[PDB]
Amino acid sequence: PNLNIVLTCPECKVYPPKIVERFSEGDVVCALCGLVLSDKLVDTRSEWRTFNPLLDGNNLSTRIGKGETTDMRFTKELNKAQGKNVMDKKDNEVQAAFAKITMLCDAAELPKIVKDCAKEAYKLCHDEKTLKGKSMESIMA
Amino acid sequence: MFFIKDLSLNITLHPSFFGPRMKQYLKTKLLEEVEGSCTGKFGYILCVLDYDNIDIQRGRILPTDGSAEFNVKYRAVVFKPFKGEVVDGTVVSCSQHGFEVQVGPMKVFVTKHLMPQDLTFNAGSNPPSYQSSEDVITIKSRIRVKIEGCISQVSSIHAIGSIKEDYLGAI
Amino acid sequence: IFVYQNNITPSAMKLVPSIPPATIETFNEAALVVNITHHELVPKHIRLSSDEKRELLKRYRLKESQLPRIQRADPVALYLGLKRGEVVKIIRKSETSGRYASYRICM
Amino acid sequence: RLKKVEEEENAATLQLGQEFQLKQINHQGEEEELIALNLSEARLVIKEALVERRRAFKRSQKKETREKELESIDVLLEQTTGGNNKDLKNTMQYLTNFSRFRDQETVGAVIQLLKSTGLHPFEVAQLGSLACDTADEAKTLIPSLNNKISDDELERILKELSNLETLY
Amino acid sequence: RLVKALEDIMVHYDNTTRNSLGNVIQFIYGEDGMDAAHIEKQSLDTIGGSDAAFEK
Amino acid sequence: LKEKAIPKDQRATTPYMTKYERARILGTRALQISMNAPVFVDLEGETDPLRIAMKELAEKKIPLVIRRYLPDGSFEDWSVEELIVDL
Amino acid sequence: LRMKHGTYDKLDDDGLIAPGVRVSGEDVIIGKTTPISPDEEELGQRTAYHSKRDASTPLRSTENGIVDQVLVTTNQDGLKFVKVRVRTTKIPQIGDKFASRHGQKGTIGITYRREDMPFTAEGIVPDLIINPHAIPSRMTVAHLIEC
Amino acid sequence: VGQQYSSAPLRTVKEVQFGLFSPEEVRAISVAKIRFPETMDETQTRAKIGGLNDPRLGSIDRNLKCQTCQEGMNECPGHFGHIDLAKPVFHVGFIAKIKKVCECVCMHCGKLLLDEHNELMRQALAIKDSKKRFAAIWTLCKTKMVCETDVPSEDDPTQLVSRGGCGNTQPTIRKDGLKLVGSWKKDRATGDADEPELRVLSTEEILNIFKHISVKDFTSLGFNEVFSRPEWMILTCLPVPPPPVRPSISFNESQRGEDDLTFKLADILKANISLETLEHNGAPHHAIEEAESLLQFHVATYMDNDIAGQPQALQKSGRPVKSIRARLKGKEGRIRGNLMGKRVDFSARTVISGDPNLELDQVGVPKSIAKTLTYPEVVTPYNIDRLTQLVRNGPNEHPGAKYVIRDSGDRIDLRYSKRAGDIQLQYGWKVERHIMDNDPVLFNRQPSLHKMSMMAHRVKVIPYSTFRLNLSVTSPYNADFDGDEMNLHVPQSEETRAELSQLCAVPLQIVSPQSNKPCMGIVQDTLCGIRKLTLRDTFIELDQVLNMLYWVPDWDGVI
Amino acid sequence: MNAPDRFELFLLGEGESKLKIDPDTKAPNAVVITFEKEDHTLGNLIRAELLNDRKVLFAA
Amino acid sequence: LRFGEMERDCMIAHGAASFLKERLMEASDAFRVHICGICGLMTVIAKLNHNQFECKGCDNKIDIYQIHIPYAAKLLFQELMAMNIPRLYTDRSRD
Amino acid sequence: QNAQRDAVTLFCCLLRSRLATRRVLQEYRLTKQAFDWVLSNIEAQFLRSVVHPGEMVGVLAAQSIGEPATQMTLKVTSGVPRLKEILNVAKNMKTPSLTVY
Amino acid sequence: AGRAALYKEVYNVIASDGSYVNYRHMALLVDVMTTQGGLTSVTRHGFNRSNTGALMRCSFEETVEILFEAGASAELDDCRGVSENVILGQMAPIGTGAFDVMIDEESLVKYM
Ligand SMILES: [Mg+2]
Ligand SMILES: [Zn+2]
Ligand SMILES: [Zn+2]
Ligand SMILES: [Zn+2]
Ligand SMILES: [Zn+2]
Repeated sequence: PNLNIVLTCPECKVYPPKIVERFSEGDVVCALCGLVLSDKLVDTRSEWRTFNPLLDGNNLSTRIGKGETTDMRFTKELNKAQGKNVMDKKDNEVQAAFAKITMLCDAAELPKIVKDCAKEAYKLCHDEKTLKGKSMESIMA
Repeated sequence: MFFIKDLSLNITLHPSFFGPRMKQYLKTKLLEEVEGSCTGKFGYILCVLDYDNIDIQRGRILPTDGSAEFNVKYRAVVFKPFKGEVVDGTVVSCSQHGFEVQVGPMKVFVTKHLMPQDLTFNAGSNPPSYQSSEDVITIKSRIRVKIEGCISQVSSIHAIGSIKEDYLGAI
Repeated sequence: IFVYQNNITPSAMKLVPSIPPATIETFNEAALVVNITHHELVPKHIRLSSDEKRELLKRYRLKESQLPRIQRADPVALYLGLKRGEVVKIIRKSETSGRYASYRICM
Repeated sequence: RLKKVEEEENAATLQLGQEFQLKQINHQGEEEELIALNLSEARLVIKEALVERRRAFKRSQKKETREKELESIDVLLEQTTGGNNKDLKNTMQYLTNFSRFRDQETVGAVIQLLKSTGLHPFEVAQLGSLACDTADEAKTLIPSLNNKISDDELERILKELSNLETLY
Repeated sequence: RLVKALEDIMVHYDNTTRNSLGNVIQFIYGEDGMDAAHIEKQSLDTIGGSDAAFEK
Repeated sequence: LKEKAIPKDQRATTPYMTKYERARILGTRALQISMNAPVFVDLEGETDPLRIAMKELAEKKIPLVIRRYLPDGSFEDWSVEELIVDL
Repeated sequence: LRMKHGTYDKLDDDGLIAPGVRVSGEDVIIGKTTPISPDEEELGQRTAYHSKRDASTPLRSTENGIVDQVLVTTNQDGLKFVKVRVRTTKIPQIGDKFASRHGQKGTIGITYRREDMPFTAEGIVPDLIINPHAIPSRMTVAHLIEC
Repeated sequence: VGQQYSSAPLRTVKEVQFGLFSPEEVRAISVAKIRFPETMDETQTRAKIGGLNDPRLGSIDRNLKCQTCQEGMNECPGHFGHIDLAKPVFHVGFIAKIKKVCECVCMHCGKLLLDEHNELMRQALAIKDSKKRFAAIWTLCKTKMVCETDVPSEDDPTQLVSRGGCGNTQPTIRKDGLKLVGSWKKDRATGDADEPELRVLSTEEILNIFKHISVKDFTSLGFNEVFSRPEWMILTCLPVPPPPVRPSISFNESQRGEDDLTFKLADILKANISLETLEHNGAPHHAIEEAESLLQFHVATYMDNDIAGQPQALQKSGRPVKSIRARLKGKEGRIRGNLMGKRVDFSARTVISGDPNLELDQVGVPKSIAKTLTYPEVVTPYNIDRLTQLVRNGPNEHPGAKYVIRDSGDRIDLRYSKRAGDIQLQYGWKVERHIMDNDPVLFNRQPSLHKMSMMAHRVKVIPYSTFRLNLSVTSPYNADFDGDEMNLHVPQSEETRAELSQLCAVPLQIVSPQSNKPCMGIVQDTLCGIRKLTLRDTFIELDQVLNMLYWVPDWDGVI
Repeated sequence: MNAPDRFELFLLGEGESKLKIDPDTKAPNAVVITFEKEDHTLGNLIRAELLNDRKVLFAA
Repeated sequence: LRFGEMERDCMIAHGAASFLKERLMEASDAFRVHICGICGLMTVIAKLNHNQFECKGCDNKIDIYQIHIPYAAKLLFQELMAMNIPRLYTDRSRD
Repeated sequence: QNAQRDAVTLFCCLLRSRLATRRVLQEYRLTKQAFDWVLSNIEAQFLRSVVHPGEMVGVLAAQSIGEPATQMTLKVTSGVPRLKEILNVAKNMKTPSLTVY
Repeated sequence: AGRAALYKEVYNVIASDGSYVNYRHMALLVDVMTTQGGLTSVTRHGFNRSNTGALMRCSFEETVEILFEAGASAELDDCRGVSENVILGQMAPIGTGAFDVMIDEESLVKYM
């Protein structure tokens, strides 16, 4: 099946077609022919200009604290009731080791690059019988 | 089977055809998009009745386009492919797992399971003949088929049938 | 027509809506010490027969609910004593044409 | 509105469909009974409509022998309309192949009889579109008819229809 | 708020001032059916003066 | 039900064609004249569809009729010839 | 892949532009390329067209200056980190907005040369003329006193 | 493009009808059976796992799929899927209504407390708009926390005639948190029975007892059985919306940064599977309560995050997750910012300056703006040559075209178009061309407050980019030239051009409808000059008067 | 873009004349003339001296 | 640019309804869909290469219409259904 | 018929006041011809002066009340807050005065 | 007398300065505010909680609550409102929309 679409001018057909993008018009044109192909393009840079999941894995990270439009006692209730699913995933250990290496790397005043590389190194193996414990110090170091 | 009823149609007309003589022009348009047509609600639409004193009399200009909309009321003849009774159709084409009977307009097919198992079908026939006593598939091939059900879809009509009954397949 | 000096105990007014079609109406003298209609902000009110009301509906092509309303507990409504489903023509002294007509429904 | 399933089969024990039921109302407000048709009656009325519209075009530019008739109405059809009506060619071939009477007068006499009998319209239209002379065999063909009609009355109508119609 | 509250009021061909549901707001529009523009502050010439001056 | 319409007599709506349908019929006639529909009065070299429609109204030949909706749903009709164009 | 039509000729072998050249509206100034891996970066889901997924930075679409004083130095942690600067001349035009020291903001309507600017006996042709009606309702006496 | 013509009958919307979904309705119309909380990158590349993100629903881009209905992207409207919950849960949009109706009906019998025998509620049933009847019923049935089998004696002379089903007693429900507790005082011990059953009412039993209500009870309570049922008013099977509602923003540096609603749905499905595994295996009956409370909490949060301030329920990072109420609230949440008003096309925006050489219906437009904007024309016999010439010009000098539109949905861009002199420009086509002169166009000043400030103008193209308008029209726009800015709006068809010119044009709006005197006039400079010129003590000689007379444009030629 | 510069301020008509001779239709023997690439510095002079001549009746 | 509420309002005050509609479609969304003639929902699967318009759940292949709508309104209906709520009936049924 | 008669009372009264016969003969000195002319002009203008059916009176009124509330100012309450109270009642007093004659 | 006093009051307020608006606008505001038998402030609830179209009523900032009420009561919206016709994108029956434009074969015949 593969569901895939390749653009092709239905009146030139001479190649995988030499077309261009008119980004200020949101249109694609067969540059050899001049007929528009498809219209109303979707943005590709303002979405980035508007503002790590791969290191944290498939499971989605959540920094949950306290807000402003609620009482302090209800924020304390939120902090007490938000800790009901810290044992189902192995991601609890993943961000536990991540917090530990965050402490260690930023204690060693290392760059963010080094921090992310250590995150990757732990994430790559992260669970094996070749790991076999080793007090977490061996594998983190 | 064929039916007669008063029926309504809504038709657009391009503004280029706003000439002084358009009533018979609309009658012509009614002719070639009523005659020879198929739907699901009324099936195959055969031909028109009541050619005179037809009911159009008024039309509205569409807002965004100069097309003028018209409503047409007319008597006509259609076909209603039923289910569950006998028709003596003719077969033109055949498949390996059953013949395709053309009872008038549509092409009803009978599956190789919908033919009786005691029918002595021989695959070495041109067309493959599912004959036991007399119902040999020919150019004529008058075969008494019962429509198990003419399944209705978008305007492309299809039906299913079988001959697992006495004098079904037999005339 | 019944006029009370002061308060009515509910036991002495629970059976006011008894004996249809006879209707009983209650009034305080304090509510009746001054005629309401003689106030100059209150326009003229008149009553509609059922026939001419039906004529009105057939002319202006309304259906019975698009008229502006008037409460049952309104003072002028209680003054006239009308009940549900009646229409009051209102003549008030307009300023762009002088005299102007309008209708209400007692719903 | 409630998605209104309403499963219904079409048969001759007054088991008729909603979409084409009996009592409709026509657009002027008068009641519209269902028009079911015979095969020979349809064979007549297609010719009636064809000659009527042909004479209508004769006035427009001014201001029963089946082997000739099928090809003649065919060339009349591609005089104005298109050649796409191959299935419509199949239909009047079916009509002239299996319609119980070739002539108009036998059909007219049968309908003149049925207007006095007052039978069920779809029932007798199915009977007329069928071309058989054997009432008990017809009852074995359609058990709906077998349950509905007595064989004696079925044959007492079938023979006085069968002597009139052109046998094949 | 005000323009939201008074949107759908329409003068109709029956010279009534109706809402969307056809509820009647004015019976004849504006108590006169007269437009928004073609109006001047011209003066009535019968109110004023004396009785004697008026009859003069 | 009861035909939801009116006879041409006792039409109780003003005979003065007003501005909104002025604009509407000018726009529509402009669009047909734009799409190569048959014009109904002679031309004098003018090519603007809107001005063509303006003159065509000026000597009153518009092949349109208008339908006014009373608030109930019943409707009158009028022929654009039988209106009067003063504003 | 899907790189723009910025006509990348103004760049050089080290992917930068040189100072002192001119740039029009759509000229790119910085060249960037995706180092991923894992994307089957030149062996899959793209032809060659090697590994671009180009992240180049074009100039703002309107202005057209001259590239001046480009520097590169590593960031806080050590990367390749680039700053360029472009310089433009902005002559006054019709719509530009000037103001006094008294809240008389306004813009240029049109311009004239001397030969139809009004002129005094010594030939001091004025720079600019503002309407008198901005005086009384604004009540800006000190402007006059300053003049 | 031709938008892929379909033979479905094009009609308009005339009526719209609300309601709720029955769970069988949503299960029937759903396509997918979303079960995997992970969405994307199964191995871990593309063609995502059969959980979220199109096994069989709305595709992402450039893939035809849309559950194999092939409308690329920009015609597939999305296709719904659904999930199944372990337990029924509430609806924050109906919490208070559930409380009111559970007050209203007797549980265990499932019938109304008051039944056509108190004359007061008889006439309360009689009166109806649609819901004041319901509120009257509710406030009449606050009391009598016991259900009865035979109350009515004074309906008859004294005969006590039985109608009721159960003699049970009702609690007094206390709304609290996201759940409902009862308190059956019930007063039927050997003593006073001072034992209120502080029992949290199960969603399951509320669902069952709501299933045990009559149709005529629905009509009394103001429910439409074919569209609105109280047992439909409890969530059991939950629809999901396709990715066109909640698109992965595709973060446009290297990543996706995939969005908020899908995060919340992943949470929902995670809590769902946690609850059902905890149930299916050993259930010690002290994780069940908080697990279902968390499930109901999270679906409540996804529905709304603007609730009574006991939770806040934020994600990463400290910005709280926006729910649908936050997406639809006032000030640009989907109604005041995308339906009632919106961005448009064919518009321009500059600053303005006066000009005493444009009459009122004219406006001066820079050549740049008139080169950017356009307006289609249909090719007639009348304009064939002019449009041919104007195409032949090309899109760079001003009186030229930009696009040609053929009879089918074609747009050949004139910019690339190396056969530009070779198009013969047949009839019935559309040529999309620059603003020529005296085209009608609309004109704006924010903030518009009254009937003016949308008035129309003819266009005279001028050089030296800025707008340009006559001084007299200044005060209706309420706009001095201190740096203000206007807006342009080019109409796109003949109807709209015509009605714009015949209504919104300036010269037929001199008299202000709001205050029955003209809103125009002449202003500062010409006013001062006209008083200066009209004085008895001044005079003009021959050469000056000749030049002035020639300055008057319609001057008949007599001195 | 197409905003004109100062080249067209005084360079005589490119593919064009220097002046047009168009007859008025509102008075006997009247002509309007359209000079271009010129302005007051010629127009005022021509008008004044032509008015100084006696046989003319109107010049502006 | 922006076409806000007040601009809409004063266009209403002019009464140029066709211009207002033109500005709300062509300058913006202008999306097409198909709606079920019985459900009144937008679930219609439209294989346009084959003119097939099955509406599962309704289970009909006949009563189908295409309409024209703002895309944002389409969206608003999508999440209104996601809130478990909007039948879109193509003609009158009250009179 | 009754509504039409009662809708033009002021206008016809003014018309009668202007075109009283003593007044027209003494002051204005018309002719028969100019008298017919002024009658036709009054009729034609008045018929041009009626409300065109089909336009948004409510929006017109709303804007015509809204905009001069913007340029309005701010013992007794007045101004913006009084307008807000009387447009938003809110049965609160702040000046519950009542004049007695 | 209530609406007369109210008109007197509003005229007093808006004519303390910046007079004058025409009478008919003010009268229309008074009448639409009093045409229910009782006074009805234009609030988030006052005129908003009438038996009026759900779409215009949710164009006024009580949006999800009033849509939930509409879904629960399952009521029908007539789409004779401008806001409904806008958000459904059809031309409202307004000004130029207030009628229809009908072809005439008869006059077309008569004008060859
Ligand atoms: Mg409503
Ligand atoms: Zn090409
Ligand atoms: Zn799809
Ligand atoms: Zn009970
Ligand atoms: Zn459906």
